[PDB]
Amino acid sequence: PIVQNIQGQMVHQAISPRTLNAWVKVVEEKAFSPEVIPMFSALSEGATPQDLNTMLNTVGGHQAAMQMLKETINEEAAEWDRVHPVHAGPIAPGQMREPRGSDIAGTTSTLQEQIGWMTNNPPIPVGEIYKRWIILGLNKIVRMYSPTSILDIRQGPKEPFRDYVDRFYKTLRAEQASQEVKNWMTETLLVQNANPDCKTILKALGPAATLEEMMTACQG
Amino acid sequence: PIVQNIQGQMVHQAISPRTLNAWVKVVEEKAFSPEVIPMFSALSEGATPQDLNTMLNTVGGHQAAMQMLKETINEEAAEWDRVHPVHAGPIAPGQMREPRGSDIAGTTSTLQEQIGWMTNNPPIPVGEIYKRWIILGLNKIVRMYSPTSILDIRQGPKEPFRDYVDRFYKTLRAEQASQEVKNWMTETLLVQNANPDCKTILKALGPAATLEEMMTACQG
Amino acid sequence: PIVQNIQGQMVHQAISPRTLNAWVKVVEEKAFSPEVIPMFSALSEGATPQDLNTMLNTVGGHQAAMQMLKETINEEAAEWDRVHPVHAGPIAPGQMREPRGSDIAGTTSTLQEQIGWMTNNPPIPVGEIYKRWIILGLNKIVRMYSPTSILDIRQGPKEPFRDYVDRFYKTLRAEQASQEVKNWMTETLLVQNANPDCKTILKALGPAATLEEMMTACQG
Amino acid sequence: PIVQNIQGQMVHQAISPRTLNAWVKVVEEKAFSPEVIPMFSALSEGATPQDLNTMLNTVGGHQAAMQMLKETINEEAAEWDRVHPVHAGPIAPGQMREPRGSDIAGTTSTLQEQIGWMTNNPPIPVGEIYKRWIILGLNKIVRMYSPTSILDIRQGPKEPFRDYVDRFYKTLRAEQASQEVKNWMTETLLVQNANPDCKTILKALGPAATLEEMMTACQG
Amino acid sequence: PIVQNIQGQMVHQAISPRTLNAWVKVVEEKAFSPEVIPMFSALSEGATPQDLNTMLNTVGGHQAAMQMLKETINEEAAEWDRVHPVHAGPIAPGQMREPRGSDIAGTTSTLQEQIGWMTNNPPIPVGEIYKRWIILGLNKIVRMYSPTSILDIRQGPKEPFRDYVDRFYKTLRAEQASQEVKNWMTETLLVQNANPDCKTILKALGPAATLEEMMTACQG
Amino acid sequence: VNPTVFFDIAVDGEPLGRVSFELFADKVPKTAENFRALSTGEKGFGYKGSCFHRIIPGFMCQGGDFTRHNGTGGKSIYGEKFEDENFILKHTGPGILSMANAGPNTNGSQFFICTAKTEWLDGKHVVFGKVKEGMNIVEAMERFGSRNGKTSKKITIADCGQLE
Repeated sequence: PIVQNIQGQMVHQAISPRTLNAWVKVVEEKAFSPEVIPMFSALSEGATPQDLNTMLNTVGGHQAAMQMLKETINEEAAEWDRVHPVHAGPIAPGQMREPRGSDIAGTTSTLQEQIGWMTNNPPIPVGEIYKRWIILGLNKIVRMYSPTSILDIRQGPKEPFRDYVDRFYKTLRAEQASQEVKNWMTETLLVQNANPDCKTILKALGPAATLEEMMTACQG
Repeated sequence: PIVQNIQGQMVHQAISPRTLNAWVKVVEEKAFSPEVIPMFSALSEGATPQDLNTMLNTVGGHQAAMQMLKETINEEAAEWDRVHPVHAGPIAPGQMREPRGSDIAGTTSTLQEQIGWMTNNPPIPVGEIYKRWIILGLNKIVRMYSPTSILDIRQGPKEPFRDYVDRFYKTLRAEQASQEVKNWMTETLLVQNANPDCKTILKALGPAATLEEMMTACQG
Repeated sequence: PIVQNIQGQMVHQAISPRTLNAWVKVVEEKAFSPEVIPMFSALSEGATPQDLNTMLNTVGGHQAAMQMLKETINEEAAEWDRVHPVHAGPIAPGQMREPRGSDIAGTTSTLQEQIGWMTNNPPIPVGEIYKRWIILGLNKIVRMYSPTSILDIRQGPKEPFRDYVDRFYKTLRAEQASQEVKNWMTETLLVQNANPDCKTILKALGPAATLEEMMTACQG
Repeated sequence: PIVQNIQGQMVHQAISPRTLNAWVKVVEEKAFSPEVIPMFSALSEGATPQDLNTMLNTVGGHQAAMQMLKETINEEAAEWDRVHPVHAGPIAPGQMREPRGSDIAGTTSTLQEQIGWMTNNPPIPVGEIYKRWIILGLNKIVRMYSPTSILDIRQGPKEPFRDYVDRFYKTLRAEQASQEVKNWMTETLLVQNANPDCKTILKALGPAATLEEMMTACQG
Repeated sequence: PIVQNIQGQMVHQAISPRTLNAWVKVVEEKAFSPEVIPMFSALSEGATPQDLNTMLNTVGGHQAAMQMLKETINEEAAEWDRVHPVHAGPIAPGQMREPRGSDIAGTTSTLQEQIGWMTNNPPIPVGEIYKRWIILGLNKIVRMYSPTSILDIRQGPKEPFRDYVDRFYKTLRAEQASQEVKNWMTETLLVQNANPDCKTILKALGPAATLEEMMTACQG
Repeated sequence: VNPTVFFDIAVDGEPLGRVSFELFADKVPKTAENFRALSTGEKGFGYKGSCFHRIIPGFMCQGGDFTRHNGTGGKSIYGEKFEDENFILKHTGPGILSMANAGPNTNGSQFFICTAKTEWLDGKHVVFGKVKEGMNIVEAMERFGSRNGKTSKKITIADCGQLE
């Protein structure tokens, strides 16, 4: 990943083994849960496409998820090539040729060319584009790992309200259908599926009730 | 987070992966203890709102608590907008940006805008404001995670005074109240709920005795 | 209601009796159904607030719904007064003063003032604002007159798919919680509550299936 | 009525047969409901006292109500003539004389005097006073016609809440008390007279009881 | 709908309530039958898209059919957008912009824009295009509402030829197919499905016998 | 405080002059950032080497379609299109830089430089900048356009960037 110097300029730097070790360990230990996308975006800030291909190829196991991510990256690269055709002929001396989708992916280009793209004037953010594509792929992967659907949630007679709302919001963050649909769901489905006693305790507070009073009602 | 760089010019330095790993580990190992607030405040010194958003997204589990935190951040932003609306006045000779409830919460504010608001003279304390909001949310969360009320703390028949006062002060620190309420409670509730064998000993010492005197009295 | 003339200008016109008769007949004969709002919006195009108060007071029976509409209009009027505060100081020679939240309803203003407000330069659409408020009130009324919720829909073993989807879309148009949430519901709840035989016939076409093939599958 | 020609004088126009046909139809089919007063005020807009006398005389049957209405008109005319002195003697040209109560009733004048009084500068509206008197009379009639009082409404054990509130608000519309007393009764006796089950439901609802909230609580 | 106004200048005339009542009645008794498409085209001659939206919203019940119509309108709009691209940029002061795919359906196009598109020279046939779309939708719906297929039409043993041919031609008109296919369908199905005695009676006339001769054969 | 960007204009490759713009980021900030960032090319795509595809003498010069090069394309740094930020500033005269659009809330990257007062556009196109240096270069450009907009020679943004 590129790093700025004392005078402000930046140059390529070898990827730290600690970053790779932490990434592989968090992938192994935390599997594929909603909290891998923020950590992935934090680990590889400013990483070249070669570094991202490293961080993806290094993930042993869960090869189906990695194949899904590869297919998503392939579709995004095809759409990028369709929306931005590259020109042919001689290239200007002060400009380097613009990358194609397969080259934005970093599959058929050298590291020096990535560094030249990233430190050009004006700079070309190939790393950020490929990171956005990988984040979309990881969103689709965490959508696939979702164990249950949002509608099938029903609290058991003994399962506490805390565990119920924990499971609900876990699969809700794993759903990621939309934002306003999520807002409507947390109003309706959250109170629609409570245990009868605590259910009517929550209905006593009306729809204006917030989550804090919703929990301290059934609390104790 | 931004940091003083040689010489005297603050530049943006992205959050280090080791800090994120330390935060994930402390949230995994210690759950939601009263001490996490200081660990969080010390791990994110002078952090841009994007760094705090990253540190709140990298959490694994406890999605209900994160939802209360987000809702309290929204409430603080709403109140902040209400307490800081643009009243008509003559325009200032010098213009400096301004942080909205959504500009403080790092939702719709780009990293460059936050760097500007922080490094500009005079500085806009967006980082400290967002940290105060997150600290209020974490106080709410740790006061919710209290297993039992402070009023229910009672010593066992053979439970030593050591573990009794330890658990009592832990629950009291997790509990929320003004300092004078705590000053009254440590004098009215501590000695009363003790075991009678050592309760007589504490009564023999006196009402206004300090903690160390009672502790060395019932020692052994 | 105002009407344009040959020269192009508009002036007040007495409300036609067979409009009041048609409105009273459609209100009583069809009671409250989602298709009363389009009829109301079509009957009173360009009607003054006095004409709308006429069309509302003339509705005999269902006085609870009319009181709900009055309360909704009441709250809406208060919000308008709060959002915009009258300016102080000298007024321009070519301009004169505006109406209040309660006068938008036409409760405390004569007809000539309504006509002057509607044909001013520039014109002030008090009629359209009060019509929007009445349409919102009628939406809430038809929401209350919904005989079930959206989740309780489950097709019977003998109830045909046509009647099931008719009831579903009826109570869905009567729900009006949102538009994208409606789009998610018509994908999930429509396919989730079918009779097992036709259920798996619909599952044979996958989620890409449209409604036409969805029905002609279970057809015949 | 008096139709205002588009860019012209307000030409007088005899009442169309459609208006009288609709009036006799509603007074025959619907007897004397509270809403007839709004429909009467709607059909007769800007009408001369001759038009209102024609609309009242065409009523067939219910002659006791017509005699009460004529007695109310006579009382109002006597009050008007008592609290307003009538000038006499030679009258300056271009200025009509003082309208008498028996004259403002239209029983001792022709159409020319009414048209002159409704075209003078400043205008002296005889129609808006004679219609006010007719509305007072019709209010007395509809109060007399009410079969049951407002204080004696009790919900049946099986009769749902919707029918009860319908009957209650109908009788309230038929009530003669002032508006503040009306608000008091519609605030108190509504929940004070319901069936015990939903009575306790609305008591659990507490203060600030609003009609839609009440009807959503008493569901099922 | 706009109409030629004396003299030679088309001005906007709002849809009359009697037309809407006629439409509601024909969609109350006739419901969905082959005759509704012709009735609809005659009731909405030269109607602005807002008038057609008003006429499609006033239909009470049959929500599945209205949803099919809306979805087919959306599909036709997408196809129009794919065939007629709209270039972005500032509009000319004299001429209006080319309407997009959703400007035809009256969703985001104000009434003034539609009036402009219709009265301009050369006129933009937005009304006729939206009418063609609605007519395609209505054809879909009336071909769906068919109870049985045309291949299932068979005459009863004593069911007269009159009812048989009436029902057969009604189902054939409700059915959707090219007229060229119908020419073979009639000569292959009409005589075959008849009663055996009438079958031989029609076969005695010949294969290419006209409808009137075939009828007068088994008359009585 | 308010950014300044320039365009070195070219007519079929012959250099013609530099136009520089003050972007009113203190009133239309999101609109001004999108033109600034597309001029620097810092987000990977932009104006450098795009042309003015529609020049109407006495009205305005329009350009900025870097994807389709004919007014049917272009994209913003926030996605393909974004909202009309506000309408504080009006079309008061030559040199005003305003956003082209395909109706409301459809801003992308196309802009137009007015060469006259065009008050009829007020309330319909967001104004976000004005020519600082170079208005006679904008005026000379008019000669290569026509009543309907078609230009006679290719007029390109040879280079562009930020100055201050």
